[PDB]
Amino acid sequence: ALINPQFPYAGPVPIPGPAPTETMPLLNYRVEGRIAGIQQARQFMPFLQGPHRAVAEQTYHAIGTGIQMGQTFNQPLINTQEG
Amino acid sequence: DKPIYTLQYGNVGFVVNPKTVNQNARLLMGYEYFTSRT
Repeated sequence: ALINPQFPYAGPVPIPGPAPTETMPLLNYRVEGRIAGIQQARQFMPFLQGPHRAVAEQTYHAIGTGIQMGQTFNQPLINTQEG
Repeated sequence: DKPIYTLQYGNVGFVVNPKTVNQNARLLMGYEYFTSRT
């Protein structure tokens, strides 16, 4: 702010002001609020809580069976070298 | 890969069972073989 003498800035907005209204009042709000609809315990989703496999491992079962059977052919006898 | 070798599995033979046999018929045998330290 600058004040300049001799033209000085009025020393106030004075008493000639026009009170325009008495509408100043905010009427307090008084209220009762009830949000009470029956609630049912459940919601349907496509899927909740699953941690789906991105790849599975290979998996398997097992079997064996049979017996011990055989047809054989042997090497001929040979002269013994030494000993 | 598995050469015929008697003494490894008894005598072995090459077999031909002919359907027709003309006069003077015969089998001409050709062999390729190794004969090592033994």
